Amino acid sequence: AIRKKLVIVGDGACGKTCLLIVFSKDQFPEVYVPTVFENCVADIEVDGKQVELALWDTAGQEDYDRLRPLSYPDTDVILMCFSIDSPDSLENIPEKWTPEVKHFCPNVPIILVGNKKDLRNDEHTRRELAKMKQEPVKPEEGRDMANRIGAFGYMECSAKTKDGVREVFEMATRAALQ
Ligand SMILES: Nc1nc2c(ncn2[C@@H]2O[C@H](COP(=O)(O)OP(=O)(O)NP(=O)(O)O)[C@@H](O)[C@H]2O)c(=O)[nH]1
Ligand SMILES: [Mg+2]
Repeated sequence: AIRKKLVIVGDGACGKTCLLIVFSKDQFPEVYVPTVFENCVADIEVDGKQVELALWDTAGQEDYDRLRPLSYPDTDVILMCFSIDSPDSLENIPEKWTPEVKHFCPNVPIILVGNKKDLRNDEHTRRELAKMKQEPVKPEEGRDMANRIGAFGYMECSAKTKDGVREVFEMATRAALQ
């Protein structure tokens, strides 16, 4: 089987760890871990080809800025995440994550991922965002950002409902196979 390394990055609490676990274990996590720490290699088939996907979780907090580059060597595809309930995490795509990622992984394909799609129409989410004069990220905002950073594609998903999750990792696999 083809062996590809995947690294997921994005702001603290935007759903990275839950996405890896929903995809690799088909279950939304109960217990809390900052990063998936036990082995995390998932299988996927794309156009007849069997692909082995090593999932490298990272921490989004600035506390971990010193150590996160230790995960970047030999990366084949990057999942760059924001949360649809957080326009701030989108604005950190060009201001924080693309600079860091493209510095250590200069030509590694990027899939831009908007997590927590199930909160786009969530009442508490919109009330929280409205009090800051904000609304959830619209799909055209994610597309525009993806074009702007040169991502191979833009995908939306919800780890909670699993909607879009498999597609995210299929798209990432296609990018890495290039
Ligand atoms: N509604 C909703 N909540 C989600 C979804 N994915 C994750 N969450 C929730 O969002 C919170 C953060 O998720 P988590 O995966 O820990 O985020 P992270 O990006 O890995 N955080 P960190 O960088 O600190 O490790 C948790 O409370 C989790 O249950 C989703 O698709 N929908
Ligand atoms: Mg995490």
